[PDB]
Amino acid sequence: LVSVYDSYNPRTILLSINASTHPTHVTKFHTQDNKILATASDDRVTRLWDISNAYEPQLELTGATDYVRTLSFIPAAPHLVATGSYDGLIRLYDTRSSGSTPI
Amino acid sequence: DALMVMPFSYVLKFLKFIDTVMQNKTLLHSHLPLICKNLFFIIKFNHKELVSQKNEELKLQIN
Amino acid sequence: QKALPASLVPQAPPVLTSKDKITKRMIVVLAMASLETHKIKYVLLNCDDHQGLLKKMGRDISEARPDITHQCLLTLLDSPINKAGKLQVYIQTSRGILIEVNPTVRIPRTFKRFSGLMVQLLHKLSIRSVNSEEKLLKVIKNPITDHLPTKCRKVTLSFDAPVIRVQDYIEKLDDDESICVFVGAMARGKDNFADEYVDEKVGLSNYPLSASVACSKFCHGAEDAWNIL
Amino acid sequence: SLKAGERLMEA
Amino acid sequence: FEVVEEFTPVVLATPIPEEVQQAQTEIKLFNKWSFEEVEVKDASLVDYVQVRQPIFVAHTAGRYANKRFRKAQCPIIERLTNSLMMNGRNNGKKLKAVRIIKHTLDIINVLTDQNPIQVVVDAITNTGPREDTTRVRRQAVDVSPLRRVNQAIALLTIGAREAAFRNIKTIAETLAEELINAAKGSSTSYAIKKKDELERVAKSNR
Amino acid sequence: IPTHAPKYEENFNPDKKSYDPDRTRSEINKMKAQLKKERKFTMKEIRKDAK
Amino acid sequence: AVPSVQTFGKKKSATAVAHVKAGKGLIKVNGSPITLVEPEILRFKVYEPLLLVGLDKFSNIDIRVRVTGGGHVSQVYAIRQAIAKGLVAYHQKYVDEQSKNELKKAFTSYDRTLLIADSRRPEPK
Amino acid sequence: CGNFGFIGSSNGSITIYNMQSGILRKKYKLHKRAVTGISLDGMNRKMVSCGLDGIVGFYDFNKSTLLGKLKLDAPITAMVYHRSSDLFALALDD
Amino acid sequence: PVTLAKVIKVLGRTGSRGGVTQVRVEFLEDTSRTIVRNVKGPVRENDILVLMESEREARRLR
RNA sequence: AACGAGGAAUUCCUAGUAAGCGCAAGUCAUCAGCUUGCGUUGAUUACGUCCCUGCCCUUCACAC
Repeated sequence: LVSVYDSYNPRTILLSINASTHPTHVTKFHTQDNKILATASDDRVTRLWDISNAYEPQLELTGATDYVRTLSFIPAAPHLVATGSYDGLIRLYDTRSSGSTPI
Repeated sequence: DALMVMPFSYVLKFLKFIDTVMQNKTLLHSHLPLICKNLFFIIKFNHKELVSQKNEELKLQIN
Repeated sequence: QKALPASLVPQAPPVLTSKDKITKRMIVVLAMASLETHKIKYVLLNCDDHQGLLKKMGRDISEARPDITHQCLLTLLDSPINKAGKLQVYIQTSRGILIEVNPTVRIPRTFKRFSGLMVQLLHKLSIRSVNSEEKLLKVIKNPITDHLPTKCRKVTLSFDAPVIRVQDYIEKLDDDESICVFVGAMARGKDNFADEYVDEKVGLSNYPLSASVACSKFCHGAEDAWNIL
Repeated sequence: SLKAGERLMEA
Repeated sequence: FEVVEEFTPVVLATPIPEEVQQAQTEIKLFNKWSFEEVEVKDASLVDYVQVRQPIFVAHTAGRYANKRFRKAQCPIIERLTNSLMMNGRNNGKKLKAVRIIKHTLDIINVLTDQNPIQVVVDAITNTGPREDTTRVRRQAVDVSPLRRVNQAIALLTIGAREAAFRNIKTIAETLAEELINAAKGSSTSYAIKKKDELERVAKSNR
Repeated sequence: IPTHAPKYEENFNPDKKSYDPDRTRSEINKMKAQLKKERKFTMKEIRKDAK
Repeated sequence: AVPSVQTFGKKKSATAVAHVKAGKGLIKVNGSPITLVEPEILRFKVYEPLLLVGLDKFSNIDIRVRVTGGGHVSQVYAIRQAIAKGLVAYHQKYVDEQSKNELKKAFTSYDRTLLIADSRRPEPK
Repeated sequence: CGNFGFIGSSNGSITIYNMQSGILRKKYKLHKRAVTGISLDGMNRKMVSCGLDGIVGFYDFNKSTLLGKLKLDAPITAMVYHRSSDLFALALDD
Repeated sequence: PVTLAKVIKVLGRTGSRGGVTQVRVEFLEDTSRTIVRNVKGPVRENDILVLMESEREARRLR
């Protein structure tokens, strides 16, 4: 479960997302765009969520054959997203395109 | 209040009825004041829609 | 190479009640159920056991059959769709009483015991478990539309209506939307009991169908459509 | 029953 | 070209926060949301969704039950607040409703960068049923714009209240979710589903 | 789904009061109710006689 | 004698007395600054007059408000009415009438209750 | 109305005072040379000005906005405004 | 597509059912055209109704 | 054992009204198993229609 709270207000929970049944090790807001939130899980799929629509991911990036514990947003390239798995491969994805397959 | 409820499509029907009454001079002079009051009220109430219509047949009926 | 769910331990599917209105469901409303009580001790009126008493009431003993409602409940609740937690039943008594039947309930199989249960329910307005943890049968407030899921298709079983393939009908239906079937448990009568709520009426076969067969026939349509098995 | 105007339309 | 109306800096002996001075510049809801860029998209709902008069706080103590159509002049935020207090336990507690609406607007701005008042107006516009039925069986009829506004507010507030009745979610968050979904027009919202069901039933009995 | 059995009393009589697990508790409740009716009836009668 | 005016605001049982005199922009309610008025949620309500006509007009006057009776809400309404009436009356008495007309026009355009009392007299029907 | 007084300076600024209290209210700055004429219509809505730079300014006294600007061939020396007809004449340098 | 029609007359003595008002409306797209409709809520002149269907003609609803 | 906001029916209600909250007094009848005052907070919906259901009324110009 991915929980988004208001910083400096631990009592309030704004949004709660069930990203997957497996552990979710990485949760990072997109630096360029605030509304979209990135989540990577031991399911080996790094879902791209939206704060507004919390029922389904905007995009589901896949292709990693091992645990994905790292996620990066390239500055000046809001469409590009980088993930690094224990496969030893760093995979780059483009959200502007269909996605789900690394460039 | 009865004539105001009438749709415009029935107003064209009403005008045709008045046109047909005209040929019968006996009926026209029997109920001349009643025909005038209803006819003028119908024209006044929905004058805007009547003028908009481009039906050449309707122009001849009113003549 | 989709990964497995983290835990594969079998988990009981949720018990679906009126409070939850989003979940997809098949609801069966056994309209015109003849459920009435009367003191002799109070007993659920029957067409065979109590004929003279109904004559004093003046009510026709043809429409005095609560056994049909019992039979439909047994087949509805024991169908696999109920075991999968995708079915909830309501009952609209002829008098105007609405009963909500919890999917978890286990009604007695012998009819004699069932009658003792309804006189308990119509007077006490609720039935509790032997272990006293949930309310199994609860009389609720009319109209039925409030308790139904917010997005829902309503249909009625009409002999005169066109015959359809129940499996085909549910498949073409939306996913977020649920299906209510108003089944007439009455022995004989005009199929207008639910005409106010419903939007269309459909037939299930060219031959007449009993209430128990029809509701069970609608269930096996849904199970194949949803692959309940 | 029918009211005035509604009767006239029928006529 | 310049026109100058002040020749001396204004400093008052009683200190006033700078935010209150920026409020001197313009009237904004809770001193945070401007009414200037708010517009009612649907032409019919105009003249019955009132947003032209900017107000700092929803509480107005206006007399809107005297005449038949005075409710149309009431600011739409105040009507939402009034509809928020119901169910007996909350009857008469308007300050709590104002607090809830303030928190709701903050949540809406957080999740979506759009102006929250615009979101509220869009939800009300989208969720107003355009055609209904009357009992004769049923027969279809049109719906007046005032009834559309009333039923829109009722549907939104009732859905938000029922969503968080016995749930971890609080009234503010569920109301914000309802307003956002209604503004989008998605079927997730309770009010949108109710409106679509009403209009479908009316179409059937047309 | 879990399966539970309904809890009901056979030959239920609503006018007859609910069965109580404890006999003393029912018995004292029996006497408390009996006291109340008699006190209210006697109080009504003495007032009418006095009037 | 220092020029000064006195006005009243009323709302249900709440009564506010505003004394407006020549000064340096010192606004107090019940001996405390206006910024401390409570409840905070309705504080901007008592700011309605000041923000409508601008703080520059208050820079040359001191306003002292004393409030008694009623509850929180009615007291807020009494305060705002008293302040608006006091500013208008002071502008009548010791400043041009043109500015007075502008003040009345602004307050009436926004909310007439700032100037005229709002009392819900019963009306048998 | 007798409530306002307009003063035109040789440096091009128009100041507006109130006659009852003698308190400066508004200040317009459009001309860069001397303002040789100022006028306001009967309705107290549209104000007109002229100066040695040769431009004629049209203002909205109510809203304090510049309605328009007209430039003439030669410097303007004087103005007379007719309130009933809303015509004004300008004595030009040529 | 849904049309918009402005109410020009609230007809009276129409014998309509309680809570229903029979009104005459003028299409915004075409000012000449007029149509008679049944309305459910409170209605007055100059307010706009969204007609989903523009061909059906109102009939008294008893 | 009992219970988790209360079924069918039935009743009342239009603005400082419905509803919530407290504080006083006990004023020759009534009331303390309570009654009456007082203030505080304060809405939703209609304000149209005779379609249904009841009660009721009718059969000095000009213009009609």
